Amino acid sequence: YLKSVLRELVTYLLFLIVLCILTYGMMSSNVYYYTRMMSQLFLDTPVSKTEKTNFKTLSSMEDFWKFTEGSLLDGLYWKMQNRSFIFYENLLLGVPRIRQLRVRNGSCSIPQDLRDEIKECYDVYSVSSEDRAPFGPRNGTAWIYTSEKDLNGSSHWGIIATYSGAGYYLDLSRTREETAAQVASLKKNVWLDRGTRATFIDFSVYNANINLFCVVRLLVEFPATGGVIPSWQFQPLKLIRYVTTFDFFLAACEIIFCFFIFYYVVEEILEIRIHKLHYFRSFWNCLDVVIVVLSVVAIGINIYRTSNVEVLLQFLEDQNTFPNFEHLAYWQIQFNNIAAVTVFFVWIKLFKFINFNRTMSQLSTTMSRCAKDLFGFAIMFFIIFLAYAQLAYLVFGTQVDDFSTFQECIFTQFRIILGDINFAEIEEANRVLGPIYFTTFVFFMFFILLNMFLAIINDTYSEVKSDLAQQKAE
Amino acid sequence: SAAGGFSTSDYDVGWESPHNGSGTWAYSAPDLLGAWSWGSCAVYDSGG
Repeated sequence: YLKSVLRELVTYLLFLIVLCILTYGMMSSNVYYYTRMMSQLFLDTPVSKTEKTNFKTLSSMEDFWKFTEGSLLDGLYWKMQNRSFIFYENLLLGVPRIRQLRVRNGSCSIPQDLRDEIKECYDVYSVSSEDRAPFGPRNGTAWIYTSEKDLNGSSHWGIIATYSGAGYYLDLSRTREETAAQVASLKKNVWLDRGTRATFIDFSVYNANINLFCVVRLLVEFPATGGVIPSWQFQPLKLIRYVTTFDFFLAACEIIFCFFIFYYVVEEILEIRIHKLHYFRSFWNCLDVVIVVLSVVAIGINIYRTSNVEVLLQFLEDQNTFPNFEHLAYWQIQFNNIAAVTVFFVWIKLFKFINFNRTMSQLSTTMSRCAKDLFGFAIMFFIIFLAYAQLAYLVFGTQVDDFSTFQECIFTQFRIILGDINFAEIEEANRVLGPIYFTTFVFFMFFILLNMFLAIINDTYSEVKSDLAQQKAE
Repeated sequence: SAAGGFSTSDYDVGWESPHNGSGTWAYSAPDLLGAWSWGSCAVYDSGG
């Protein structure tokens, strides 16, 4: 009991600091200024002049023109002070792609009794019940009655709107003039007709002010029985590999972290081979192995994620006129997992209390004595601090230019505490009783009044120590 | 930001116009000894 409690305790502490450093490094969270604003600019906008037909509450099933020629039209032609400018914070990228899942004839069998009324509506997702003929008016493939299974896309398996591997879809040009013309053609005709169950679209962004990539997916699940459900899944992904003098420190911390994980994995195998095995009913050997297993992950994920992201970002120019550039959806499928896995063990790892009792929090909440003592000091320190302020304001009021207004003497004295004295005109304004002020203020503020605070802290620590020792030795 | 792939082709007086033979402004391939100035935007080398 003289080595371990002094060995893996220290090792775990250093492990804690090491992980918290690159937790800070990872903790960018620029989304609140780069994904919240991006989402508001793309999901908080009025389709009409002023109404409730926004992205929050979809307009209507027959509002194809009212919806596509709206905030969506403000994504291909974002005109501000065909264009990419909404709030001077984001730009365009890739090529737009909208999927119109039309549930055409095949919803239910049509008997000879009452098929003449209705037999083809927007039913649940299926294969032989989806779009099989023109979903309304379409001369050719405007309402394309083809299954896009070979489109290199995986179904989202949506709960509110079931997602399949097939469905009518089309892309837009490098601008919105052609996109608007196609939308108008499909509105005069019928492609997103009443049989359409849900509409899906995916998009990317550049946002050159804060260099990153944005992946956004928009889904409007207009139920056949009425209404429409909005869904917006938007998330960023950046690549900052090596340009700075701080990210190299993060890389070094990651290397140190990998060495620590190697140390803990080369240490755990011996506890099962040499030490008696199949003994995990301790709840402590349980965390030791699961933490290591999770830590092995996100190491072979981060490298793979970085490599894949770099490879994908390399080909970011050939998509100006390319047909489809919405293949990055596979990337986020990993990026969020590493965003989740990293927080599925950083708590778990910090959830280790073998070194000190968990239920002994009675000495971390009875420290209110320290808080009470710290309050009977602020009312014994501000009395002396305000008397000096008054004296300075009365003696040096008219001359110094710093002890001019009472609200300024306070800040001047605080700056004096921070070692920002001037003393060029404090003494000039009054040869005697002026330096006396400064000397006594320094002697009573740094020697006799500062140290009572440290004494209070010292006594709080000693009392906590003594109480804990008495409790644990009773 | 907006970095890319460093050019490596040959050019002429003014810029790119290889007409007859070797360009007047050759690439002068980097040596493997002496590089890595470590500027601000990226880590550079002795090629150019």
